Amino acid sequence: GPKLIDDTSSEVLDELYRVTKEYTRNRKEAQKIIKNLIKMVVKLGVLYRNGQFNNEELALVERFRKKVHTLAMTAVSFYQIDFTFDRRVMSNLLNDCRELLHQAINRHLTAKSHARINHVFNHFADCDFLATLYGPSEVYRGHLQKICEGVNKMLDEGNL
Ligand SMILES: CCCCCCCC/C=C\CCCCCCCC(=O)O[C@H](COC(=O)CCCCCCCCCCCCCCC)COP(=O)(O)OCCN
Repeated sequence: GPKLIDDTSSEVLDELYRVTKEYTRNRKEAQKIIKNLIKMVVKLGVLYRNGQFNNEELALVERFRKKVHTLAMTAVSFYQIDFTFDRRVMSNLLNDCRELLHQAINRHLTAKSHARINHVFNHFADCDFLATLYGPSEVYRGHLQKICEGVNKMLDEGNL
């Protein structure tokens, strides 16, 4: 079949894995978080690109795409412009995405997918994780720079 996640996305996902592993010091858990994120992105993409959503689900998915776009733009801007980062804004955007994803797949998928969604967002939407990622530490700042470079390319190309 075709490759469903491109190289730029894979680099972003790897950097998200690296900050998650730095934050938790649990390589297995960090791998599980990132694999669950990938699995849900792939499932959502298969249903979306092959026209499997009904009208209500499609409204939810388009809302999800708009929220993700806002999240991506905000994440990049909070990295670029000093003294603008707000962990509550990021956490709230992420939890909006979580809820819309739960709703979009509620008819197609089961509790296992809801658990994958919650496992991912419980980590990434955590306010202390976000404040550490955007904080003064050199390791986090270097990874965040790579994340934002990749996200900016995805935004520019139209994939976020
Ligand atoms: C602060 C750290 C938090 C980040 C981690 C949690 C955030 C996860 C939330 C959202 C990320 C998932 C977004 C995928 C949305 C998929 C919906 C749908 O399948 O989109 C379709 C597929 O399009 C895509 O490009 C897929 C989207 C990218 C997939 C790979 C993304 C990996 C995750 C990157 C990081 C997420 C953003 C981070 C923002 C801080 C639309 O297709 P099209 O534009 O019509 O044409 C074909 C595209 N070449």
